[PDB]
Formats: sequence, structure tokens, C-alpha cells
Amino acid sequence: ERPTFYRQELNKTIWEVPERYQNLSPVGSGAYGSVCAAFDTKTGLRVAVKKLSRPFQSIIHAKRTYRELRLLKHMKHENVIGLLDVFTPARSLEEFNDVYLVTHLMGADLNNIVKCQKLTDDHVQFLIYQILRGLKYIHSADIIHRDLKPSNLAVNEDCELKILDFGLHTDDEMTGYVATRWYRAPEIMLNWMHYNQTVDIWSVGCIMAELLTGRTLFPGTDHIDQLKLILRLVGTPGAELLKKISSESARNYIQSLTQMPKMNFANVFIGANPLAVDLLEKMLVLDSDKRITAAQALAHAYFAQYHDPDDEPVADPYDQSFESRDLLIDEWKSLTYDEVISFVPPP
Ligand SMILES: Cc1ccccc1C(=O)c1c[nH]c(C(=O)NCc2ccco2)c1
Repeated sequence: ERPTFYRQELNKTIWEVPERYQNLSPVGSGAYGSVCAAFDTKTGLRVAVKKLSRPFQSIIHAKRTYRELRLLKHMKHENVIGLLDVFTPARSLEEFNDVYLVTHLMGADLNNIVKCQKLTDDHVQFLIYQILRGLKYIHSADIIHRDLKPSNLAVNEDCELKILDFGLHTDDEMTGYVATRWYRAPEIMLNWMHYNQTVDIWSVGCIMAELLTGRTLFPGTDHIDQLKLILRLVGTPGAELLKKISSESARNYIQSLTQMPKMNFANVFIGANPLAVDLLEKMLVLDSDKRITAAQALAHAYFAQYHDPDDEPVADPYDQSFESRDLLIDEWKSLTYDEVISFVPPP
């Protein structure tokens, strides 16, 4: 039943939230809205409360509000950000106009760790183990992240990690010397083909490299510069991959480059644990069909210390038949409402 809400101006707008949430402090905007840290007095947790920015302004907005909610409602894994609460001050569909999402707030992201302390090989094991464990889960529900990078990894005081912003940039946001593109699989970066979940394993290799060396693995100054950084390391594509690049235009550009062999990763990653080098070669394969999967990677010797086949769970089935559905604003909105109304908090 309905808790009492209180109002306050934050981030230049009125936030109206249940009493349980106290000490709301703006912490900068996230995916499609402003975020505040809060103390949840009912659970004792430090939480992130996101107020969605104009969630039903357009069809595109309405459907992405519905999508984010559906996604967050489905995720129930230690290494994936789940939904602690969702609420609206509206008392009926007629007055439904705002959506607030509540999740765990961790001390920092991986960006802050990568810059602010030295990572032992053990820290790299633990962190990558945790990303692959959440990724096996995500992938098992047939969801793709597409945008895995250190700023989408929430890490706490004890190096416990949660993945954020799965299954959700403008051409301008992908332009130039920008982290928003440094972790992207080449096939998605230059639209070579119909892409799948394997793109995610590529980003994991980029992240792992960077934890090991302290440096961005492919800090391209633009798409072409980055492509060259990638090809230098992994080699130009062979005949078999060229056929799978179904963009004739892109296939043709690729073919204009002088062929290069795959470099020796032991000389690229000097000092690195040999098991880590091996895993990097298995993740950083240009042919996406041949990259190691998350499930397979968890069973790689590098994670012997953490691997436990009985505690690496799969997801319940995720119905995203809505993705290919054409609905009006008021219909995505009604659907969203039903999802808010029927939310049951975690146990
Ligand atoms: C992903 C999400 C869904 C609903 C509400 C908020 C958010 C969100 O952007 C977010 C949730 N947790 C974190 C988080 O823990 N980030 C790590 C962090 C804290 C301070 C700096 O980085 C972000």
C-alpha cells in the first residue's frame, strides 16, 4: 500500500519521493535522467535514486522508459545492478508522468580504481571474474550490454562489482578521442555485420588489458585511428572473416590496408601472468564467432581461485518481444504503469 511522499527541489526540478528516502544529494545524471544518492531508512542501504527525464515525451522516450524498467526488473544477480524500488507519486494512470528508479549506490566506478591505485594480478582476477559472472548471467537472458566500459562498472569498498547500463550513443558521442568508443568491438564500431553478444567479450578484453597495464588498450583518436590500433595488435582479417563482413563498403575499405600478422601478446603484455595473456588472446579475436564466451571464460585457469560452477547462475527467461512492437505513446505508458504497480521488492 501507498507510502507518504515529500517534496523538495533538487537538480532544478521538484523531486517527490517516499519518506523512507532521506538525505537526497545530487550526484550527476545517469542514463536518461538525474541521479541522487539517498539513505534508504527501510533497508539501511545507501541508494541511487534516478528521476527519469520526460519519460513519455515521444514514442522513442516512452518505449525506452518501458525498456529500462523491464530490464532493471528482470536482473537479479550479485554482479548486476538490480531494481531495489520503483515508484511514482501519481495515484492513477491519468496522473502518471514521472518514474523514479532506486538501486544500490556503490562507492565508485572502475575508472576511479584504474586511476587511483595499483592493481595486483589477484585484483585483476577478482574484478574480471566478477564481470564475466554477471555477463554469463546477462547473456543467458539473451541481453547484450553493447556499452561495457569502466564507467559502467560499479565497485565497492571491497572490490565487489556490479555492471550497469546494459541493453540500452549519438554519432557525435562516438567521435574523436573518447572513452565512449575505446571499448567497442570493431564490428559494431564500423557496422560490419549483424552483431550479437560476443561484442561484450571484446570490451571485457579491453578492460582486462587496461587493469593489467594501467593504459587504455586502444585509445584511438577517431574510428579509423582506433581500427588501425586494433589491427596492428590482432592482425588484419583473413579470407574467412571478410566474407562475414556483409557491408560491402566496409569490406572494401578493410581490404585496402596492408596485411599484418597478429602480434605476440607476451611481448605486448610484458610481465603479465601467462594465464592472463592466454585469456586476452581468447577474448581479443577479430572474428567474433571465435571469441571465448563468458560461460567458457569462467572455467579458464586464470580464475581457478574464484571459479565455482555451482555459484555462477543463469537468468530466468527474458521476453523482449516488445522490442519489435509498434505502439503509441499512451500504450507504452500504460505498459510502464503496470510494471511500476506490480513491482515486488527483493527479499
Ligand atoms: C543504473 C541506474 C539505474 C537506476 C538508478 C540509478 C542508476 C545508476 O546510474 C547507478 C546506480 N548505481 C550506480 C553506482 O553505484 N555507480 C558507481 C558510483 C558511485 C559513485 C561513483 O560511481 C550508478
